[PDB]
This record gives sequence, structure tokens and C-alpha cells, in this order.
Amino acid sequence: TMRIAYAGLRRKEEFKALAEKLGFTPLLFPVQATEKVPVPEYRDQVRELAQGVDLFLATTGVGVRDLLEAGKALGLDLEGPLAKAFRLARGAKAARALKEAGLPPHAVGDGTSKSLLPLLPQGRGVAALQLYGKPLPLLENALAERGYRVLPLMPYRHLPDPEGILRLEEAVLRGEVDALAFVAAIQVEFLFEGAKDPKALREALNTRVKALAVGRVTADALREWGVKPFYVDETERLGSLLQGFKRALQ
Ligand SMILES: O=C(O)CCC1=C(CC(=O)O)c2cc3[nH]c(cc4nc(cc5[nH]c(cc1n2)c(CC(=O)O)c5CCC(=O)O)C(CCC(=O)O)=C4CC(=O)O)c(CC(=O)O)c3CCC(=O)O
Repeated sequence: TMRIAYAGLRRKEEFKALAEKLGFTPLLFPVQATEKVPVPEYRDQVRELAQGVDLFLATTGVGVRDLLEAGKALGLDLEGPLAKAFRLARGAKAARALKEAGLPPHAVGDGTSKSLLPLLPQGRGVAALQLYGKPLPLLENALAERGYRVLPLMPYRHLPDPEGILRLEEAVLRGEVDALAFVAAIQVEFLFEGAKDPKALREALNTRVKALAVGRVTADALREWGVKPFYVDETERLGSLLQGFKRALQ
């Protein structure tokens, strides 16, 4: 044998080593670019945050930490404004980061943007939305619906690897791969947004090539593109997906 393509970037050497040990032929087809691009307005947005906001929404633990570090690098007091804000955490990791900063959240979702919808207050003012490398339109528009002016805090843009996506699509369509492992929802997005033939690609991943998802969020992204995942690891570990996929196959 099974040729398994990995759409990931970070753990590609770990994936290769473990796949080989489990009797697979690993293939590395990252769909994200190594380069992040800074968001020019970000420093200005953190300075605005420092002026006080009504809501603060945290999406990731790493994102929370990085925002707090950015406030320090800029010589600002963020903990004061954040202490006064009504704070939401999208999931436990965002929540844990807030708690560790002395800023425990007032509401926590289940790790999905959608789980925050019922938790959002109606009101007026500024809602600061912590992001890292990707916009969250469902949540951003939901905030505007609720009456709030949205202040994005996205330091970077995650970028696709356009030629790499095209190569991966060809490999899938030409039968060079038996399975394709996705470890983040953004990899699914990049691939289907970058595909020359997204209808053919969907068909292949439904009929010929097994789409493997590490995590429910990744699996939901496949489903939104009309792809039924062959295997979903809800342990959310790459190692576990590979062992679990081996059994599912037989
Ligand atoms: O390699 C991995 O880390 C697993 C795959 C993964 C990727 C892709 C890859 O790395 O190959 C990935 C891409 C992202 N990195 C993101 C930010 C980070 N998460 C990071 C750690 C995580 N990667 C977590 C899972 C992932 N997030 C997850 C699981 C999750 O997304 O819930 C986390 C923990 C997230 C958290 O702290 O709340 C890290 C640290 C990585 C490092 O320093 O080695 C960063 C910053 C960085 O890219 O360096 C974000 C979030 C965003 O932009 O809002 C995303 C989008 C996630 C998605 O679409 O599902």
C-alpha cells in the first residue's frame, strides 16, 4: 504494498519511518507551503486589543500563547484588557492556555467553531478573535450577526503549495497512491481549492483512493467536499492512524 501519501508538512520524516515499519510505501506530498506570510496590520490590531475589547475569542492554545508573547514584544499590557473581556475558548487547548495565563474562559466549546454559536452573547462593541494562520468566516459572520465589530488577530497566513497540490492531484488520479492521509482540515481545503479537477478528485477519493483522517475536524472537512473518509482516527495521533488503518484495511 500500500502506497500511502501524506499531505502533512511537520511530521513527514516521522510518518515515513513508521509507515515503512508497518509495511507501507510512504509518499510525501505536502499541500502547504513552508513559508508563512505575516499579516501587515497585525501589530496595529494587537495595539487595538490593548485598548480594551468586549469579547475575546480564543481558538488555539498555541495561538493564545503567541498572542501574549506578541503583546510582550510590543511592550503592551494585554492581560488587563483580556481580564475585563468576556472570554470564549473554542476548545480545551485554547481553554488550558487561557487558564495558565490567569485568564480562564467564561465559555468553552467542543473544539469546533460551530460549538461556539450557542455560546455567543448578543451585544455591541468589539469582539477580538484570536487566529493564527487561517480566517474563520462562520464565526466572524456569526459575531457580526450578534452585533459586534470583529477585530481579527491573525499574525500569519498559511499558504498552499500550488504545484505540490497539482502533483498530489495527478498522483491520486493516475493511480500512484492507494491511500491519502490528511492531518489537518486545512490540508483538505488546500487540496480541493487547488485541484484542477475537483470533481474527478472527489470521485477518486470516494472509489479508488482511501482518504484517511486524523481527527474529527479533518474528517468533517473531507465530508464538506463530498468525500467519505475510509478511516478516521479520533485518537488524533499520526501513529495511531497508521496502526488503526492497517487493521481497517484487512
Ligand atoms: O503536525 C502537526 O502538528 C499536526 C498536523 C497539524 C497541521 C499541519 C501540519 O503541521 O502538518 C496544522 C496546521 C495548523 N497549524 C496551526 C497553528 C499551530 N498549531 C500548532 C500545534 C498543533 N498542531 C495541530 C494539528 C495541526 N495543525 C494541533 C491540533 C489542533 O489544531 O487542535 C496543534 C495544537 C493546537 C493548539 O495549541 O490549540 C502549532 C505549533 C507547531 C510547532 O511549533 O511544532 C502551530 C503554529 C505553527 O504552525 O508552527 C493551525 C491553527 C490556526 O492557524 O488557527 C493549523 C490549522 C489546523 C487545521 O486546519 O485543522
